[PDB]
Amino acid sequence: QTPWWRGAVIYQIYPRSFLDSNGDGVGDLPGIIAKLDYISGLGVDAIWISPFFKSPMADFGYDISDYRAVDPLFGSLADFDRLLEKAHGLGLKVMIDQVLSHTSIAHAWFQESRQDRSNPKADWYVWADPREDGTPPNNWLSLFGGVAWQWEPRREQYYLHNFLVDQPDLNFHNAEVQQATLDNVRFWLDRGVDGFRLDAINFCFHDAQLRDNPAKPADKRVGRGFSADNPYAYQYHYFNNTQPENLPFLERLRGLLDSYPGAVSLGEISSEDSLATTAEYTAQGRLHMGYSFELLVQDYSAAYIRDTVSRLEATMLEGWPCWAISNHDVVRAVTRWGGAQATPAFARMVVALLCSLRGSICLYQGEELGLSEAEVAFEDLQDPYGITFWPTFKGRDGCRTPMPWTDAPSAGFTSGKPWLPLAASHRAAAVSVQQDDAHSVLRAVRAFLAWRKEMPALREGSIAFYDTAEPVLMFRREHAGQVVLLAFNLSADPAELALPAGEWEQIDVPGVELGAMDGGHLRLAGHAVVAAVGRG
Repeated sequence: QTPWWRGAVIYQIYPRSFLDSNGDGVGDLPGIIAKLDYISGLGVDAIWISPFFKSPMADFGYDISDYRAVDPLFGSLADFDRLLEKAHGLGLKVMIDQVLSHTSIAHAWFQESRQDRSNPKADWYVWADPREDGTPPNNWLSLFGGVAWQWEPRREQYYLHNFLVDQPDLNFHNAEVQQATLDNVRFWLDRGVDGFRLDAINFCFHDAQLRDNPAKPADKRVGRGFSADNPYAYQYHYFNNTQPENLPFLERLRGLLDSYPGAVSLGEISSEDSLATTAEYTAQGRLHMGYSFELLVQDYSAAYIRDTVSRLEATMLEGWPCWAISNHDVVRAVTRWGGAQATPAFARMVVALLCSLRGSICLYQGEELGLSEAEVAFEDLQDPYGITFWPTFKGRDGCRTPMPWTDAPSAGFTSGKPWLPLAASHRAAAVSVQQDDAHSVLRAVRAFLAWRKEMPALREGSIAFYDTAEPVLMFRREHAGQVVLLAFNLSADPAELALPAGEWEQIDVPGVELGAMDGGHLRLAGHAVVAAVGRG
């Protein structure tokens, strides 16, 4: 039969900001354990927990100092084991982040490597002599600001960091690094985890020749996790990441995962051509799925969504797609796509729109509540990315403010002072509030997900788009003789178009505004959805 992850809805938890269970203002693993009943009650198929491993928190967990340990800020390894058991009991699968491409500077491996050029781990990180004039070896810049090379006086060499100075890149050309990486993944597989979200998976290998990246003209610059005005955008990223040698390494990773039937891999993939790289990385015998930033950016239109999903479908044959519209790195889609005054109708519509595309789905904590982006004041800024680029890019704190459980000042998230302040917008839309109003976003999302559970064409079916003029996105999902037409109004204004050829019958789609089809014409209010079945 078809794997559990094919079409699954994955709930991304950002642990720092989900539920604080001991009053220090920072979410923790016992808070997740306490809300596993709520998450299961959403109707999602799995959770993905962002990093909770031992970390100085310079990149809030993505700088890992011990790959096999839980940071005391979040709890203990025993806490994680209990979380696994409880989630499996409710029928949830549990995926965790794996950050394979770089470590914290505080990692024992880097503390050893950096000491001299001769120690047993000297070649485990990406070390390079200065140029003859003392400067970094090439023109690579960090995504998070400044050059990608940091001086180490103990070696009279630079080390590479694509991300923060505190995140030195591992040298995957080294066989011992590849083996140690696989062994760490095996450790978590041996605790029973169901899979892994693979952070920055195309960054594992760099070009050993250290070739300069070519310049990219201003009219070609396109941001994916970075602004087109970030200096990083001024280069074609051909040599600092996405190297051919990563392909046999993925095949090693997959071989390991094959030894644990049911374990799944989901790569985070952002490259010069993210869709093409996703297709290559999910070819047979490599990663099971990948997601990219293509639906995580400003572009929002029927033309854009149709063209993006169509190009991936044409490019990716053997892989299974995975789509997301919000996560811990981007402005929440409700605000990013809906604007400053996005209505709850828009929130419910965009979640149904996401879950009606072909592929597995990542749902970020709070999308089920329809939450808006927070406004983080300068004095509250935590994310180094935002501190570096303030004020033209304000960083990622706006989507990392705490989950609103109740409408109290602390929103039930913490008994102390939260590490980031609650958006005021959020406590008016808290879980405890939406849990009562039967017209809330939360109840509509649960209804849509339970409705989707009974529609195999939405979960496994193929997809085919109609060439519609703006603002309607219309397509077919098809599985097992069943065919399902869906039409979404992406605008807040009413719209009308001719129903496509064939014999179609309207079925009600819970949770979203209902548009009407009469004879051969469809007319949808703002952010309305028509779902029909093909009777013929």
